[PDB]
Amino acid sequence: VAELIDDRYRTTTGGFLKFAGVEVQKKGKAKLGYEVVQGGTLLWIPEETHEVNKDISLLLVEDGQYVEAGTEVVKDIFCQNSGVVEVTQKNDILREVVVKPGELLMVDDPEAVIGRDNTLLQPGEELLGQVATELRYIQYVESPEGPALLSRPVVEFAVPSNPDVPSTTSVSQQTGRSIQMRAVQRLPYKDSERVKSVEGVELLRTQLVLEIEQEGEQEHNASPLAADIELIPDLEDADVQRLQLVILESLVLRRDIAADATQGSTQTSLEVKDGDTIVPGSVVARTQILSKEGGIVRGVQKGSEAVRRCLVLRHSDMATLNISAKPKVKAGDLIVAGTELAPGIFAEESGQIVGVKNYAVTIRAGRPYRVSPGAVLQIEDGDLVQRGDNLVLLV
Amino acid sequence: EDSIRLYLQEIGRIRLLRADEEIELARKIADLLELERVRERLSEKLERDPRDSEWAEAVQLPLPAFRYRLHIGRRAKDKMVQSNLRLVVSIAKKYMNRGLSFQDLIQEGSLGLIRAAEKFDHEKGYKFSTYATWWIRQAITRAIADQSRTIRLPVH
Repeated sequence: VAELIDDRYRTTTGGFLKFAGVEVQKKGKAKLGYEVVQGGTLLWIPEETHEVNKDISLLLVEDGQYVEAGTEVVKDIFCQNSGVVEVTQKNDILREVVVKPGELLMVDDPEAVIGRDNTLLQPGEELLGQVATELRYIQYVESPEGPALLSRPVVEFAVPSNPDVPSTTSVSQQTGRSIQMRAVQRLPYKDSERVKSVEGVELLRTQLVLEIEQEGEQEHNASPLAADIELIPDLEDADVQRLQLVILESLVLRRDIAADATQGSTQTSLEVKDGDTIVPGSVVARTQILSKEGGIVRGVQKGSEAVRRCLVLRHSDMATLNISAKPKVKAGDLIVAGTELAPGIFAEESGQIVGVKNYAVTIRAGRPYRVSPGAVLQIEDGDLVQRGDNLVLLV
Repeated sequence: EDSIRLYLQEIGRIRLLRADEEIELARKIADLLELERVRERLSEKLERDPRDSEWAEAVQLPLPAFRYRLHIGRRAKDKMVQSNLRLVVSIAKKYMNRGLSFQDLIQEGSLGLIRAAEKFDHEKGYKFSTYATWWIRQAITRAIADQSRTIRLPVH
């Protein structure tokens, strides 16, 4: 979400963090992902750091005797050193050399603090008589060739959690959909780490992660998907961005104007009101439809229209005519032109007469396509065919 | 049958190293290198080549340990030229389109690689990445210019 600055609890140029007492776990993320619990408590030995494979070939820059805290060039390399510096032959060559931030120091009769050293020592605790200033990391191992303590200045750091959030209301629809704040602070590592020479500025970040909790669906479905979004509202009197954590289901419909003869046409409404739990429980759309004529609509499957087949009739769609024969004839019969049909008389139709009744027939078209024994058919009764749709084939 | 890849796979299956790792080398390589030019000195003075035994070096050595020393000394280079492999292809490939032929290049480099691979001095510290690649380039250019044209013209 959001990234916080702070130059505080940031370190100077690398260093060890021989801190005392914040709490945050290994947590998966004793790494990045921090719920930085509790800290007044984070003290550092920001150091210089210069770690390089090459031989043992070049500079006896050194510890036991420190060398220039100041700007030498070691093994054909520098530092804006702050201190007393250590080699790492471990390799018949070496790999690494660390200026040690800080004053060198000065001793001898080594038992004294070599006896009394392993701790990072304290202001006003003296040396051996020689008072101090910060919780002085003294050298846990008094400097070699005899003569020096070590005192890389140490600065200790705090946090409890979250500085104030300004006139803000993290919010969603929030009827379980839990879109809401959380200041994710941050700190890269621990006591037992010595860092490398620039800054580990981050040891408290506040990124922000703004979670979306609950597992309900009607409102808040997409647990790993129901994702934030951000516009620029509250940009008037309080133009200062709020910052929406808004998440979504912003669906669609089609045309709403795609009116057609056969195609059930299209008329239509919303339900909206901008700014409601999607206006609660919300029946959205419409699509009202034409018919290629106004007449009896049979061949229907009570329910929706997953099929595209429904009558709409008339005395011709369900054909009808005059019988010059009597108030005569019977129900429903699938005429082929000229059978015994104005009885005595004969005429055109193919399909359902439904009756013949002032001589008012009701004599539909429905075409025999007399088939053969043997088809590899297509379709059905009542399946109001669609124009040209490829009905039964016979192999 | 990619050929380029058919070799590219495999080189993959030899794995890259680091200065320190390539330092044990350097010494060994030199340890073998110079040793031979004994072998040549003794050559040139006499019989044209020591090229007998422990006297195939004028030097003193328990003979079996000689051949051994030789092995490790040069094995370093072999376990180095190949150890690199990639990067040279990143170079040669630039001339795979320039001319010659991806494979054709590769070799050439290789040649170089060698030469560098040994003319090379871990005392100046900075990695071969700022020196091996030199020799390569060289090698190469001297190939699409040395041929790839079927009428050799003054490369100058």
